Amino acid sequence: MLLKVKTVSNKVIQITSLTDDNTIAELKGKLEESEGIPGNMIRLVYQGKQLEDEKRLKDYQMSAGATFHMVVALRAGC
Repeated sequence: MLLKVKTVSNKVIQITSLTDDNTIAELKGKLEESEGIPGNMIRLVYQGKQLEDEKRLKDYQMSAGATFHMVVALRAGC
């Protein structure tokens, strides 16, 4: 339900309303769509674990798990 996502850019966001269909996929998809394009990897680590998209609804049973997003884009910027 409620999860705190923090990117490598020091962007922490605490929300109190998570879905049960995608949960993580919806959050990551909303961030990429908001900026228009994906940063690069857009991968977060849950409890030291990677890949949580498969745990969409499974993540809805948490409602109290810290999330950390990682985005590394050093390809080009001009």
